[PDB]
Amino acid sequence: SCVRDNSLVRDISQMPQSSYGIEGLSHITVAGALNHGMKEVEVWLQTISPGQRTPIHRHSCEEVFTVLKGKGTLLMGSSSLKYPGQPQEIPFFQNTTFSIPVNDPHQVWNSDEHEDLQVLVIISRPPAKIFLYDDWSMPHTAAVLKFPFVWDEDCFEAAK
Amino acid sequence: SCVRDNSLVRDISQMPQSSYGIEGLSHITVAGALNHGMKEVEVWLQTISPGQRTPIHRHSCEEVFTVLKGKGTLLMGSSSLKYPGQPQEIPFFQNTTFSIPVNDPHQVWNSDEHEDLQVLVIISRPPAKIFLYDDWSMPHTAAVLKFPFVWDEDCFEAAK
Ligand SMILES: *[C@@H]1O[C@H](CO)[C@@H](O[C@@H]2O[C@H](CO)[C@@H](O[C@@H]3O[C@H](CO[C@H]4O[C@H](CO[C@H]5O[C@H](CO)[C@@H](O)[C@H](O)[C@@H]5O)[C@@H](O)[C@H](O[C@H]5O[C@H](CO)[C@@H](O)[C@H](O)[C@@H]5O)[C@@H]4O)[C@@H](O)[C@H](O)[C@@H]3O)[C@H](O)[C@H]2NC(C)=O)[C@H](O)[C@H]1NC(C)=O
Ligand SMILES: *[C@@H]1O[C@H](CO)[C@@H](O[C@@H]2O[C@H](CO)[C@@H](O[C@@H]3O[C@H](CO[C@H]4O[C@H](CO[C@H]5O[C@H](CO)[C@@H](O)[C@H](O)[C@@H]5O)[C@@H](O)[C@H](O[C@H]5O[C@H](CO)[C@@H](O)[C@H](O)[C@@H]5O)[C@@H]4O)[C@@H](O)[C@H](O)[C@@H]3O)[C@H](O)[C@H]2NC(C)=O)[C@H](O)[C@H]1NC(C)=O
Ligand SMILES: [Zn+2]
Ligand SMILES: [Zn+2]
Repeated sequence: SCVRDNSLVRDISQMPQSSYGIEGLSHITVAGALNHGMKEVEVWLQTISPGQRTPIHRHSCEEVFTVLKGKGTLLMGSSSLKYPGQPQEIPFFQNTTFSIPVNDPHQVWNSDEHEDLQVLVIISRPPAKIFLYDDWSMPHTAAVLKFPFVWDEDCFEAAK
Repeated sequence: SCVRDNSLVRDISQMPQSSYGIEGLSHITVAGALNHGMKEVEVWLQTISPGQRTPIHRHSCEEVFTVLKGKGTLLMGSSSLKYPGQPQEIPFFQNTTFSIPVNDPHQVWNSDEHEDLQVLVIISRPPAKIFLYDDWSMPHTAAVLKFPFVWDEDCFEAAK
């Protein structure tokens, strides 16, 4: 169900979390467009289980991650080639931050075997317009837009 | 000092931290316009000591707080009448979030007697253009622009 909250101060621990089908993910939309009426920034809290990954994707917005707990590897592909290509692998750890250049293909992986990875994520121009890649070899022109994204599907249908 | 860095993964524990002369404040720009090249979002990490208050201010941007540690009181006035008016005073605590509507005059007060309040603050349209009120009866047209704000001064001067 779509959970909307017009309240000013909200307890994040009482905002409903779900994997939405992404195995090993736990997502909460802390302050968003469809759930709370944001227009310029939207904030997520996500936990990713040991060894799990976000899909390979891009989005036309800025995106900033702040690592609250755990560690992992950020996989970055090319925006200059016609496809992402074999990715650069950049380790990250607790209390680091990283900004994804607008539109770059990337993937976040909990490469740690021992503990959960928890990140606060912020995007501009919400809600998110995510294009999914099946692999680093897939051309940018073939990536598929999945809008609404899984955590917006309920409110997007509800708004109709 | 102005510490520029566009490095993709950055360690928050090593970034410059200062009160910038604001008693009881501790500030780090985690991801910002002038320091790091952001264009649409900017993230601050701030610690506010017991009993301290931010100035009463407004800024024409969205702004979302997430409370990492501690508790406090949010004071909010209106942007539609000629002055802010007697403010709403809403308690907040660890793991809560609040978003300030565009241009609402507000104040964040660490009303706890003993613990530090630590918040992540996210803003749109950076850097911040903050207008300061001396009290809740000061008319909106009289509020004073302080730009650049103290944590942007050094990098603002260096980017001329
Ligand atoms: C502010 O409040 C925040 C909200 O409460 C809080 O953050 C929450 O903190 C809790 C406590 O640590 C976290 O809970 C932890 O979640 C992780 C990660 O979870 C997900 O992955 C698991 C593990 O998975 C794999 O193996 C299982 C076998 O069990 C398979 O099924 C699976 O396919 C994988 O191979 C998975 O089971 C989870 O799934 C279920 O749960 C989701 C949602 O809960 C449902 O949608 C789903 O259908 C089913 O119920 C899920 O995908 C887990 O690994 C830990 O053991 C523990 O549960 C929350 O994740 C975390 N929330 C977020 C959004 O981060 C903050 O910590 C708090 N902060 C402060 C400052 O106080
Ligand atoms: C990710 O990394 C982050 C960065 O390391 C980290 O966050 C930092 O965490 C540390 C450790 O907990 C915090 O340090 C604590 O800071 C508090 C608050 O400090 C400020 O207030 C004090 C107290 O002020 C009042 O009392 C004094 C008298 O003692 C009076 O003078 C004053 O007027 C008030 O009445 C004040 O002394 C502090 O000032 C000094 O320090 C600043 C630098 O911060 C100088 O600029 C200043 O000139 C002067 O030397 C300051 O105003 C302090 O009370 C604690 O004792 C301790 O120092 C950091 O604040 C915090 N940083 C931020 C930005 O939040 C994260 O926790 C880490 N996260 C993870 C997950 O690991
Ligand atoms: Zn992304
Ligand atoms: Zn503010």
